[PDB]
Amino acid sequence: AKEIPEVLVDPRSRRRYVRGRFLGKGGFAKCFEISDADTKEVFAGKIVPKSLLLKPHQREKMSMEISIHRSLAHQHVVGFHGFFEDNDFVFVVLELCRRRSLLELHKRRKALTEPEARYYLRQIVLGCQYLHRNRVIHRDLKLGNLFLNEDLEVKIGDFGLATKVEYDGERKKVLCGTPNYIAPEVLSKKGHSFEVDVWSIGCIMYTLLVGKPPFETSCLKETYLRIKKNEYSIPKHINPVAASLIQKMLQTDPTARPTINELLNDEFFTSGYIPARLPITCLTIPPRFSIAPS
Ligand SMILES: COc1cc(C(=O)NC2CCN(C)CC2)ccc1Nc1ncc2c(n1)N(C1CCCC1)CC(F)(F)C(=O)N2C
Ligand SMILES: [Zn+2]
Repeated sequence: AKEIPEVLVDPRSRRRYVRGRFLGKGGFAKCFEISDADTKEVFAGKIVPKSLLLKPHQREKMSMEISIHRSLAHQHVVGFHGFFEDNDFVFVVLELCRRRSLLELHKRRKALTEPEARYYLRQIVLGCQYLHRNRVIHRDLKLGNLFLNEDLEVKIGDFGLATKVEYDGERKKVLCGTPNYIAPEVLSKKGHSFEVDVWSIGCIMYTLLVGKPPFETSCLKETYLRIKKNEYSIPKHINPVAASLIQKMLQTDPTARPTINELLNDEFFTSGYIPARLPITCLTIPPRFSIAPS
């Protein structure tokens, strides 16, 4: 039958974890609230069964996710706190992001107010900067991969398609899997690089402001065509300041998009209100950002 242990023991560090509430199925994995029985400290447990890792291929991707994620630590990247295995499962101990992800927030709120976007996008961009500085391309940035903590801060996660750039000006040919906001130079298949993540962010931005993905069609393959044909509309009701930024990020030619270190310098940010923090109410009710209470 092959079920998951009630206590998850790491024989290496002698840390023991108590399998808490079930959070969901993040792909090949099942995810649980897990607490260290010593410090009582609470984490998210990514538990993936080895039965689904039978092929060395599926297996190397898991190892790469780990290898990459463990090397990273930044305010806007999901805290990676450890990993281990028994005979049947792989356990990964990650930062518990209690306010879920921008996906759930998007599904409750749809389109966001401009400062909220600015707020989030800034954080997305920063984490991503950290990644690119470390020669890491996420390659699968989407609302579901942008996790929110207690303070509504963005924590980039799931490095399942992440990759290290091993030398200057490398062009990665293969992408093993299918992202949401997948870049046109991936499908054009003459290589791809960092500018893929920028593209993704272009689509994230659009989505946050418009309330829907920029391409989203019935067919997946349908959606794939208009990506490489560059075919999307920006609604009238969207401010030009924002729309320009989006247009700059959603260019088919990768080398036209801004680098990650360029973005926060865009008019959209530099001449717009970026909140210092968000109210919790922002998960349900659009904030107006008043200047004084009553
Ligand atoms: C208490 O907090 C949560 C609550 C719920 C929550 O309320 N879930 C409800 C969903 C609907 N069911 C019916 C009830 C629980 C969901 C997620 C939480 N938190 C969380 N933190 C971190 C991660 C994460 N989640 N990821 C998500 C992806 C999808 C399934 C977990 C998986 C992950 F792999 F651990 C990961 O990498 N990260 C970065
Ligand atoms: Zn593959």
